[PDB]
Amino acid sequence: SKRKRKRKRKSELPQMVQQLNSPDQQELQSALRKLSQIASGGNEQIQAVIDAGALPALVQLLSSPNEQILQEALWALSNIASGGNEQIQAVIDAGALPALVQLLSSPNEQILQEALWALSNIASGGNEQIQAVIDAGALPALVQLLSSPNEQILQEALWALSNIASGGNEQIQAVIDAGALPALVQLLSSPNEQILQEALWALSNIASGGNEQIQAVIDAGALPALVQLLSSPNEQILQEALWALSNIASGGNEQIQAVIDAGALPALVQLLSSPNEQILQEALWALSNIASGGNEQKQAVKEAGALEKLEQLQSHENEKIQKEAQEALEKL
Ligand SMILES: [Ca+2]
Ligand SMILES: [Ca+2]
Ligand SMILES: [Ca+2]
Ligand SMILES: [Ca+2]
Ligand SMILES: [Mg+2]
Repeated sequence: SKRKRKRKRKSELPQMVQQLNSPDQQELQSALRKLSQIASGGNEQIQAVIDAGALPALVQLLSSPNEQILQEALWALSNIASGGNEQIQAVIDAGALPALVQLLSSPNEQILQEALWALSNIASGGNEQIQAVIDAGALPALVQLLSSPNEQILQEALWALSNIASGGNEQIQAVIDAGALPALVQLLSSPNEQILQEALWALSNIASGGNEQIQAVIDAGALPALVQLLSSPNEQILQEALWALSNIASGGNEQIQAVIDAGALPALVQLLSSPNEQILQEALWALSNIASGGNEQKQAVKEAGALEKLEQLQSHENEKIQKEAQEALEKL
């Protein structure tokens, strides 16, 4: 009866590849601009760039001392990695990952941003593609960028970590093992709404894993902060706070109890009186997961005043809320 949620975020062509070897800098940079423009479009267009064999040339252009070339080579591969799971694999096979991981140590803010956006597109594929990013050694660098004073780099590192944490339990464990949780818990107190929202996204995906992955979040100290975000006037921060707690509540009775002990129930029951259907639906989802525990957890929910409001919510105009309230009462 427990629900878990994850969220991910994303012509003479064979001669154009040879044009990258041209001594004329206007010629090699024009071809590189065209190649990147084709890959920005649909999946079929990206596949044509693969067939022309641009990937080994683009991967070699990742060591170019020319910043204008490197910038466009990164933007082209980023567009190539925005495609399908198989197209992303082609970028990995080309040897992009060791070069991109080394590009994370670049003191060039433009290049660093361009590389993070490429790694985030590779991490938005399948679990085979995410594990490739992990095995490349991207995680120690991404966790280090969580302490960066550059708000843009910090946001783009969070983008990559949320995508890595959107994979399997082995992938989420890797993010935990890399030491991401203390840094993410620190970002929950941040006055920057953009940074807080990205850290809420990453933690919610870590919380979507197994009981052990959920416990890591609890031991990290995320709950007091998370319960306080349930009092936020910001609808975006609130939806993400409810998203993280629902995934923590989808764990075991020991995890569900930690949620109760953190003072979530008075806040969750209050959110049931919201005229905002999205907030009410997520508050319901979070309660439905708590009600999926033992008698000790069910008693806490009953004593919080949930029964009264859940009974009243069976008459709601929204059929999705009518259903959610009937499910939660049955559990109780
Ligand atoms: Ca240079
Ligand atoms: Ca700054
Ligand atoms: Ca602010
Ligand atoms: Ca309404
Ligand atoms: Mg530059």
